[PDB]
Amino acid sequence: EDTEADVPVTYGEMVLNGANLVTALVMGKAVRSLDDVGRHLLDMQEE
Amino acid sequence: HQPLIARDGPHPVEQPVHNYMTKVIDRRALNAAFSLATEAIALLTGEAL
Amino acid sequence: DVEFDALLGSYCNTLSLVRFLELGLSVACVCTKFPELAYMNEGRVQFEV
Amino acid sequence: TKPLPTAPMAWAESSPRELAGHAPLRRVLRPPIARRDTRATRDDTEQAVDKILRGARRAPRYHLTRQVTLTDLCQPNAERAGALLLALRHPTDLPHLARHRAPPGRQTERLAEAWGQLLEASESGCARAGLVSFNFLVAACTAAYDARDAAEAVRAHITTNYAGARLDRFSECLRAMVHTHVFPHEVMRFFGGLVSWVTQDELASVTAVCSGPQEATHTGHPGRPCSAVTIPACAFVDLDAELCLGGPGAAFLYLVFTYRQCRDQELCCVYVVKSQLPPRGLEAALERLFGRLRITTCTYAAFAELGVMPDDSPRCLHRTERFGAVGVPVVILEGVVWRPGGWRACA
Repeated sequence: EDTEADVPVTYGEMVLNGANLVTALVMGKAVRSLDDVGRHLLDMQEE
Repeated sequence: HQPLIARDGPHPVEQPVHNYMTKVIDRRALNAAFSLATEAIALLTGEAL
Repeated sequence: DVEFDALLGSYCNTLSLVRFLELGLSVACVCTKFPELAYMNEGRVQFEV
Repeated sequence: TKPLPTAPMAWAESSPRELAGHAPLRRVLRPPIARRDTRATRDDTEQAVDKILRGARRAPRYHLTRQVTLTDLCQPNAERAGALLLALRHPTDLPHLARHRAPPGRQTERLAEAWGQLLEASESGCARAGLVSFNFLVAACTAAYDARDAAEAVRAHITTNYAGARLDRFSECLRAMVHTHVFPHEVMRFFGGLVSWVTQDELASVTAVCSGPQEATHTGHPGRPCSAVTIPACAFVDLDAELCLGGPGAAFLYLVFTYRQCRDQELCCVYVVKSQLPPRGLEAALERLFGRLRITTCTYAAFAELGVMPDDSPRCLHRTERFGAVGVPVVILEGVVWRPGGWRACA
């Protein structure tokens, strides 16, 4: 046995905000962190 | 994405292999119920006081 | 009405790169880069004892 | 953003007697008689408790019946947002009764073999099989009743979603039932409108409306991420629309079983009639329009009243919905109120 205790944690939350809503209506599709996933694709071709 | 080994002799010849795959989320719903007697209602609203 | 479909994550993989000078097996041999072997027929080693 | 004609919107954009009620009564003291002289999860928990607040701050146009059955017959998923579910009661009488109420010259053993055979084709334990869908009757009698391939298009729907065996076995049961004076009615009463199924494996928990209006249910575009809502007759083959001649009145919706007694060998006809006549007038118009009286007893049809469509106009006929690959004349009925009614056929 090692420690009878340990250092766990709480909850992680996903929400549709800003340009997720706007793609969940007029489209009906959503992607986790479309903000960064979206702007890493825009950065990517701006060099 | 998977690795290779370059190898000699009468062997076929390696090519990198990339496997792409999606999975789907398994939807359930957990549910529980409680309940109020008919007396409790109307006592709590303030109806019978 | 609202309904939608979501992509709940992407997960990629990192190819490890094994060097072979970072290994155990590198002990049991001597390595030299000889760029002209393409151009050589017989290579030899003398060994007097 | 505010009108010119203000009095019409304060009522539109939106009691004091109950306030005045407690005022004289409750405010008054010692009466009567007289003496002279935790971002999202936390938010969710709080809201559920609160919801219990408002719903417990107050307190009828809706009724839900809920039941668990198998998917052998019926099947909620194949069906949709607006659908007729008919109950089926007591499989125990595999023609036990066939013994009685069956006239002589009748091999009352037909049902027991037809029906027991149905079971072999498709035991008692965790659940029982109730809930026949409207659909599943249209296909079973499709080749039986009068229009074919508008009718068979419904049959293609069920074989590809809900088995032709069960349809054929169940059709053999309908033939055997209409044979021996145990009818499809005196079985199969109306159950509801199919709000939400919640199925598992071979099991289904079907919520459906005992009575009240349909359109006001889970609503949305569709109930859950499925499609819209409607009480679509499912047949351009069913939806016999009476009132060939008519004046505005609330249309009415009935459920009729028409039979063949050796004219066609125990025909089963099942469809819906939509016209403004109060059941005491439907028996008359059912006497007409029908030559199925073949004695060849005299009990040709049996009808119960499903409810009202308190607007004449929504009677859309659409051979346009997909319940899988198959396409069916589908007639859409816009707005319906369910009055379960009772089964009346004496003759």
